Amino acid sequence: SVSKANVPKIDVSPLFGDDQAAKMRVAQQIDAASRDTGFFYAVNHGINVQRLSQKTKEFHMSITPEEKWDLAIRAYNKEHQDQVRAGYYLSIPGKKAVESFCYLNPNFTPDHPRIQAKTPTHEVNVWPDETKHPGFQDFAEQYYWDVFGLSSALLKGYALALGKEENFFARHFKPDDTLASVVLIRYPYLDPYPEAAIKTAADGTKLSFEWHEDVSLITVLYQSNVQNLQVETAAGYQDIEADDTGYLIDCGSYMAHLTNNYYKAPIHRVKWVNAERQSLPFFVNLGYDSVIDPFDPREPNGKSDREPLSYGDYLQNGLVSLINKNGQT
Ligand SMILES: CC(C)[C@@H](NC(=O)[C@H](CS)NC(=O)CCC[C@H](N)C(=O)O)C(=O)O
Ligand SMILES: [Fe+3]
Repeated sequence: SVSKANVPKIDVSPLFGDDQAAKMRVAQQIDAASRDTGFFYAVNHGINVQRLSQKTKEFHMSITPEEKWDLAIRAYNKEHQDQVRAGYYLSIPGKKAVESFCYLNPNFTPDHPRIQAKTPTHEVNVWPDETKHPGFQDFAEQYYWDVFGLSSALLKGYALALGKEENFFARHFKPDDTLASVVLIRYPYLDPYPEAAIKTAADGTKLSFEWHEDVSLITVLYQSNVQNLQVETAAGYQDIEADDTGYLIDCGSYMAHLTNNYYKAPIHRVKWVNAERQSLPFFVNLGYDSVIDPFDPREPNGKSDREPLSYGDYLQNGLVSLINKNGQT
């Protein structure tokens, strides 16, 4: 009935080092995975994912409805017109099980020129009361830069895998302007589970989130140990096995655009599973004005006539389109 995706485990630790041949061997594995199912697990990544999951669980399980309204994005609180991305994403008991908290670049302050300029997709993060959530903001901001660092190394692997110099992507991935986001998603156990929160796929599978390509350059995802993701292949959807020690990596549609679809953005979905679990993506977005010139690694001259795409416009459109297609999360 349902087969299992080949998701290789790639030791990415050489990407933090200066052994250039070893980096090329990592890049080959990234190339192979990106041309197959489009997913791999980054292992030996150096991030303390036990603390990540512990601190995230403490937050999800202690925040109150009052705090959720106070932090809610505009979709749940009309008072918060500036919160299109960052803030709390409320569940709706009986209708919607998932809930989450999204935050952006901590360097987006009122001082920041993009905030001053009111450029779309830039927002100042909102946070709960420190005394009610001691150490949470400090943990979350540290994690942002921890996973930023891992992502910068992965981008070197992707650049080398495509035959470019290692900073081809990472040079656009900067702490002062990155539009990257962290989302701390809670998927709850519920008995009874609300039928309204379960979607039925065309092929009959019960889903929590429908098929989509990622709005990102790449996505760097930690999940707890409950299998749920499926990737689409020509022979149908295949189960991605869980690994709560590694990061699940895949290309987003910005990468597919700039590589002339040589590295596709894999289509994937979330199966419905009645289990308490965590889904913690880091979406590797560039700066608002970042443009990468497309190329076609299939051609000798590498030439593409695809239009260079400004990352900010891509992100603003992608996030709205994803809400329209797959629902406000
Ligand atoms: C693990 C993923 C598939 C996760 N889904 C997701 O994160 C889905 C699909 S990639 N992503 C989104 O809704 C986009 C959130 C963007 C964020 N608010 C921002 O402003 O940057 C899940 O578990 O549902
Ligand atoms: Fe996704």
